[PDB]
Amino acid sequence: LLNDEDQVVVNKAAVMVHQLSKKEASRHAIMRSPQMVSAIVRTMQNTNDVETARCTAGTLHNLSHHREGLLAIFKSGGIPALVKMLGSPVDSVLFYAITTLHNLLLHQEGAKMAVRLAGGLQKMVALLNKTNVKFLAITTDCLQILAYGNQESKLIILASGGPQALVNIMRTYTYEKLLWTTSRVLKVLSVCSSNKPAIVEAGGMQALGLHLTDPSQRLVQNCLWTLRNLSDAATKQEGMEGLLGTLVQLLGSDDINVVTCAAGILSNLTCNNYKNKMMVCQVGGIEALVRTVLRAGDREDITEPAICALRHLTSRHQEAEMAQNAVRLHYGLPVVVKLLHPPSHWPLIKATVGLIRNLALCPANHAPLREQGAIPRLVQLLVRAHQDTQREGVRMEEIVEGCTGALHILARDVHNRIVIRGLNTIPLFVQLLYSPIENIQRVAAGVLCELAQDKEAAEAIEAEGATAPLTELLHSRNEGVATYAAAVLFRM
Repeated sequence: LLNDEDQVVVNKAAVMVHQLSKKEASRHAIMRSPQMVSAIVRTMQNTNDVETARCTAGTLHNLSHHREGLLAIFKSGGIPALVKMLGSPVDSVLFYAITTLHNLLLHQEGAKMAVRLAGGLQKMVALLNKTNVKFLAITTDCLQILAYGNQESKLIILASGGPQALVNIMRTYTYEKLLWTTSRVLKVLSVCSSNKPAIVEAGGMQALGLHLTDPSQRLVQNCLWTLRNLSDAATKQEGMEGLLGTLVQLLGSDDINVVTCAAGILSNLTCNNYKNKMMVCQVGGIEALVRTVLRAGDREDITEPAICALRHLTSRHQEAEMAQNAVRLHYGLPVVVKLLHPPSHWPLIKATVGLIRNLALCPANHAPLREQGAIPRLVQLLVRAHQDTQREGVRMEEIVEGCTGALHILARDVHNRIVIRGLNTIPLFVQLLYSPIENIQRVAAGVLCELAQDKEAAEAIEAEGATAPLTELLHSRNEGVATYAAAVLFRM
């Protein structure tokens, strides 16, 4: 338990200091001695002898194993010193430094802010181009600790080139612990509005996709969570084929969170992306999603993104018609209509109406949608939704527009038109002509247009006083509205 020093540019002292840090008895003695630790800290902070640096950081390391050795290093200003040592060309020194910092980050209170202020973030990001996986695993974990729940750190990681460096790790290594820890950093960054497009631009979605068949469930799950965040309104990407095929396979996983994430990513990636729609359909996405909805029952965390994905797949791509038939052929129509009924909540109902609208584009779906009872439920939804508007989340105006839109397509069929008219919808449709919303005006005039091809209905529409609002609508700046209004006026 003796003296505590060195002078005269000799380093042998440290080479006696480390060798007793191992001894845990003299350890507690050292780390109760704030003068000793400062010398150690100052030494390596300045010393140009590699083996001295090695000896010093090593001692600091051993002290970091205890609550007081952390405090001591913390109070001696070891943190900025340790960050400095993240520049060392001795791999052995880098390792002690990042490890000690890691221990401080895990346990020592106030270490996170201290590391950030010392410039630890920028230094750690720069170290991501190293090649030792155990070293990288420690480094990425420090970044995870520092970035979590700290937007300021996230922006600094972005500014330092974090996204590309993390993505490169995911594309390069197979060491599970490193892949997992790196994916966790990406997950934390993926909710940042600035980091997200950067990660996508770096090829992050394709890189995470590489690991979706890994035996490690924690790795797979973190990749899926991150993917779901990134895939939300991303730029169109190339090389998505493998990812898309794997996501479809994962739909049949026995793991609920895997299934949920898979459906959500598929929904995100298919929205207004006809290439992705095509590819998903080609690997049997329709059958897989229908099976997913059926298995899900009333679990709306699964049905909502799955239904959305199905809605994307049944519209506006080369194989949309096939997908429309495929939903029926894989026994999907009854469950889709069912989702219009309680206990379904509004987002699901909104999505479900949209799907039905698309399914109705296929003539072979007209009769079975009628038979399954789609029309009266759509009408009831519409009636109640309109009443609510006339009195946050899903706006009832969206339900009004959606249901009327679905009915517009369903009204292509003569028997559907009979059902629709028999439910006293004409007065409502005529009233919707007065809507402030152009899209509501359009589908309202559209369904009236379909109905007006039958002479008896045309008279009913006229009797409802539709001539006047339709005349006003001839001058709609919305061309679709004007065109439908003219068509009804003609048929009357």
